[PDB]
Amino acid sequence: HYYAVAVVKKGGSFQLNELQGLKSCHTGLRRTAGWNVPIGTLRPFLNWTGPPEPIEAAVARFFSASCVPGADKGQFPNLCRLCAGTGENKCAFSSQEPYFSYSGAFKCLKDGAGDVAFIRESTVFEDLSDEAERDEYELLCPDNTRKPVDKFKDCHLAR
Amino acid sequence: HYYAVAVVKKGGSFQLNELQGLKSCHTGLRRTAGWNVPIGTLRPFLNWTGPPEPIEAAVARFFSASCVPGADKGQFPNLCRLCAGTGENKCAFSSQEPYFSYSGAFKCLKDGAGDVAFIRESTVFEDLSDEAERDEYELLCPDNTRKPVDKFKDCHLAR
Amino acid sequence: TETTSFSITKFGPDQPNLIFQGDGYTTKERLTLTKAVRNTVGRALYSSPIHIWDSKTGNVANFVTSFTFVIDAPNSYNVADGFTFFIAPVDTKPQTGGGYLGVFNSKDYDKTSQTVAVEFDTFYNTAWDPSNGDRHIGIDVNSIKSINTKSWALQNGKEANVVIAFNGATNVLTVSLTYPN
Amino acid sequence: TETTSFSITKFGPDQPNLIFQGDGYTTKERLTLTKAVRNTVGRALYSSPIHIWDSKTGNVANFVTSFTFVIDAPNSYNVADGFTFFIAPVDTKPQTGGGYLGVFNSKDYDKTSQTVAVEFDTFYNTAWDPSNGDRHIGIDVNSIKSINTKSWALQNGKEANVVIAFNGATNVLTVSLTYPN
Amino acid sequence: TSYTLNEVVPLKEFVPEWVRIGFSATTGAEFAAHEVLSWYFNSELA
Amino acid sequence: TSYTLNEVVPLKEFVPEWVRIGFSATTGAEFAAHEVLSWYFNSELA
Ligand SMILES: *[C@@H]1O[C@H](CO[C@@H]2O[C@@H](C)[C@@H](O)[C@@H](O)[C@@H]2O)[C@@H](O[C@@H]2O[C@H](CO)[C@@H](O[C@@H]3O[C@H](CO[C@H]4O[C@H](CO)[C@@H](O)[C@H](O)[C@@H]4O[C@@H]4O[C@H](CO)[C@@H](O)[C@H](O)[C@H]4NC(C)=O)[C@@H](O)[C@H](O[C@H]4O[C@H](CO)[C@@H](O)[C@H](O)[C@@H]4O[C@@H]4O[C@H](CO)[C@@H](O[C@@H]5O[C@H](CO)[C@H](O)[C@H](O)[C@H]5O)[C@H](O)[C@H]4NC(C)=O)[C@@H]3O)[C@H](O)[C@H]2NC(C)=O)[C@H](O)[C@H]1NC(C)=O
Ligand SMILES: *[C@@H]1O[C@H](CO[C@@H]2O[C@@H](C)[C@@H](O)[C@@H](O)[C@@H]2O)[C@@H](O[C@@H]2O[C@H](CO)[C@@H](O[C@@H]3O[C@H](CO[C@H]4O[C@H](CO)[C@@H](O)[C@H](O)[C@@H]4O[C@@H]4O[C@H](CO)[C@@H](O)[C@H](O)[C@H]4NC(C)=O)[C@@H](O)[C@H](O[C@H]4O[C@H](CO)[C@@H](O)[C@H](O)[C@@H]4O[C@@H]4O[C@H](CO)[C@@H](O[C@@H]5O[C@H](CO)[C@H](O)[C@H](O)[C@H]5O)[C@H](O)[C@H]4NC(C)=O)[C@@H]3O)[C@H](O)[C@H]2NC(C)=O)[C@H](O)[C@H]1NC(C)=O
Ligand SMILES: [Ca+2]
Ligand SMILES: [Ca+2]
Ligand SMILES: [Mn+2]
Ligand SMILES: [Mn+2]
Repeated sequence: HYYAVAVVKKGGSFQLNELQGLKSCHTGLRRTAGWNVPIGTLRPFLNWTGPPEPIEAAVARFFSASCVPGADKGQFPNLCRLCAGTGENKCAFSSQEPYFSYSGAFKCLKDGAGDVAFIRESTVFEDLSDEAERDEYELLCPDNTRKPVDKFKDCHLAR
Repeated sequence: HYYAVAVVKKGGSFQLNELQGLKSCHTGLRRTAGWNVPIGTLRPFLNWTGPPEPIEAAVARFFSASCVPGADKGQFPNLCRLCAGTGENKCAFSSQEPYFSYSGAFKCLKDGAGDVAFIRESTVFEDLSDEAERDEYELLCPDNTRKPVDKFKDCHLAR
Repeated sequence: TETTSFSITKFGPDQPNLIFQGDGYTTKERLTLTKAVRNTVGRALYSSPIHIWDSKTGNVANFVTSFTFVIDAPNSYNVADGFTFFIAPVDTKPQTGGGYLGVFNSKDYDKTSQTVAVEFDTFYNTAWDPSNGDRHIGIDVNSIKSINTKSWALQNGKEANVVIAFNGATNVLTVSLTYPN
Repeated sequence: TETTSFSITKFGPDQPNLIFQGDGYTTKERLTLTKAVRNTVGRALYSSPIHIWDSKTGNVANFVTSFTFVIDAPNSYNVADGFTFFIAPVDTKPQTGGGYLGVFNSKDYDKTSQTVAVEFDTFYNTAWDPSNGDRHIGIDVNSIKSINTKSWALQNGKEANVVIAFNGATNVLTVSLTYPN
Repeated sequence: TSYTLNEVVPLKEFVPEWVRIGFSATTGAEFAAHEVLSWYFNSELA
Repeated sequence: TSYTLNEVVPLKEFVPEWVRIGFSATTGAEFAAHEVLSWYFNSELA
């Protein structure tokens, strides 16, 4: 089992509320811990007028620029702008997008492109298996508290 | 008996032909030797389109500025411009216009206002009864020759 | 009778018979005032000044205007700020931006302006809008807080055929905005 | 359809909807081009540029003009120089004075000018006027020596009601000068 | 649908004899596109 | 009396798309007064 968490770097601060404007790291369309869940607790700040406006479109402006694999870089040229995918793999869903899926999306946080990365409360640790760096990251908890990765049991968005 | 003559000063020269532009001294409306005769041998250069344009009007432009006693200074403000008549006697026909009639008109030539003065071939002499000045004046003759006052018998316009 | 009349159908890329000030320019056969961004002023006003009244005989003018404009916003929940047809002194230039539609400068009446305009506002302003939010049409005159404002539906993105004609004899202007249906 | 139209009756002392260049100004309810003197240029051309054709669709325009002008000279035997209605590039200014009516500069065709005009000349010019003196009307186009000139009576001082309308479909202009009778 | 307004406005009293007429829109800390597709205007003074 | 002229003038070929129209007179080593009393002008492009 694994919960949902909002993973951030370290160097200045803010909270889930202040999100608007920032650059996000995603795993891919509808990938739960990198979208489904995030979009849930963000929806209120989206001002999304429902259909037929794509709920993606709403989050397409709210976030200054990001990487959401499988995103129409032709209509929403911004859900892909941060995508490390040099080539036709830009914003790709395949593995040719170094920031595709969990680790990649988290690695999007590592190279200072994104500020918040929605990747499972397991990745980051598994990823940065080095003591210091493990201490060099924060985690946004639903109650707008920036609790540490180790505290994910509490600092988790949805179950 | 007395003929008609065109009396001029001295200091540079020209001839009856070159008249256009100059400032004239007259005796008064229809006064023969100061108008009737002059207007006769000038008519050709007047471009006077006949009636109802006043033949005065034609000569009103041809001469840069003059003194013609009895001239409508309201419609032809130029047949009077040289008139020495300080006051309501400006361009007057009375004797209140120092340049009215023969001597006056000639005296218009004396104070360098006019360049040609149509005054009888008797006036000038009678007027300037001093040897030198008598020599200081010229006379336009019909055959475009600037013959001296003493030669008026020849240098006369009409009889 | 003094009479000036012009009818523009396709605002070509060169468009000489107008004056563009601030941003505003022609585009795909259309005059553009603001390119859907943050904090920009747009206004275009025909080149020949027209004379409305006669001081020589205190006679006011009759005038009609018809135009199909469009306000298409990226989000139907965050429009701004407004579109307005103004009449003002020949030597006129972009006044305060933001929610003043670039023609006025004070909520309060400032006689000096000498500007009567019809405004189609799309962003409520507590300080001077009918407290109920409602987007609306209004008739401005030296203020910003109109003398009359009637609430109206945006139809974000649809063409809109409007027309306004004042009455010289009756000193009465009428504005009608009709969304094709 | 693009359409501009203006009708001026009393050229007031202020007169904004025009451009006066050289001398020319308004006066007693009238536009004056030259004040009956020696060597002066006068021209006034309405402020809004009009577009005649369409490069986008090689379509020429239909246009009509009507006006009552007057040439009153002090002497009916020494008139000069001329009055002309010209059409020229927006950025246009007084060209050679004298007998060029301030619109052209060479007797010879100079394509560059881009000026077609109707001229009412009142002073024969050996170098380029129909050798018979005769004052006349003419249709100028990049020269001064028209392509057509028809002799006519001055009526020095009388009002004259003229009107000229070109044909877009037929590319034909017609000028008629009528002295009220 | 149509939306209309009528109001007695003593023009003479408010705006000069000579006036230029124009279109003007703006955008603040929010926005939208403003575009004009056509234009008519005929004014006669007696 | 009336005096008239008709001549086929291919306008498009000679003067620009955008043109200002005007009145202009002059005076040389001779003169006369030139004055305009009214003016009309309606131009439609298809
Ligand atoms: C998601 O949706 C929500 C909700 O949307 C709203 O509701 C829907 C139904 C729609 O109607 C929609 O239109 C609504 O917004 C969005 O949240 C809302 O977002 C808007 C847009 O930003 C906010 O509105 C802004 O409010 C700003 C702050 O207002 C306060 O401060 C003002 C003075 O600074 C004061 O005038 C206000 O009254 C207010 O002050 C107090 O506020 C409290 C609490 O609200 C009240 O209780 C008090 O009553 C009130 N007054 C007092 C005396 O207490 C405004 O600054 C901002 O105005 C600017 O934009 C609007 C047009 O959009 C113009 O009308 C203004 O003229 C102005 O334009 C220009 O704005 C820029 C930016 O400020 C200025 O430039 C900068 O100014 C700086 C100032 O220091 C610097 O000087 C800098 O150098 C300079 O460049 C220009 O100068 C300025 N021009 C002029 C001429 O002024 C605007 O009105 C809503 O407040 C906000 N809702 C809430 C509850 O906060 C959300 O954004 C939306 N999007 C997303 C992505 O989620
Ligand atoms: C009384 O009536 C008579 C008769 O009237 C005539 O007939 C009636 C029916 C009417 O039609 C009426 O219109 C007629 O005039 C009046 O006498 C006549 O008066 C006029 C007006 O002055 C004279 O016409 C002038 O001729 C001048 C000289 O022409 C000769 O020289 C020219 C070059 O300099 C040349 O182009 C001419 O062709 C001619 O040269 C040769 O002449 C011989 C003998 O005639 C011929 O056999 C040859 O064929 C001929 N060519 C050759 C190659 O041999 C012109 O200068 C003068 O032109 C100016 O005015 C007219 C409009 O009035 C414009 O069309 C011109 O553009 C020009 O305008 C501007 O004029 C001024 C003044 O010159 C210039 O400014 C000055 O120029 C100076 C030059 O050095 C300086 O540079 C100075 O700094 C500068 O300020 C401007 O630059 C100039 N602008 C331009 C663009 O050029 C005009 O055409 C008649 O010739 C004369 N009749 C006779 C037989 O002489 C009489 O005046 C009238 N009034 C009174 C009160 O009695
Ligand atoms: Ca507003
Ligand atoms: Ca000529
Ligand atoms: Mn309002
Ligand atoms: Mn000619």
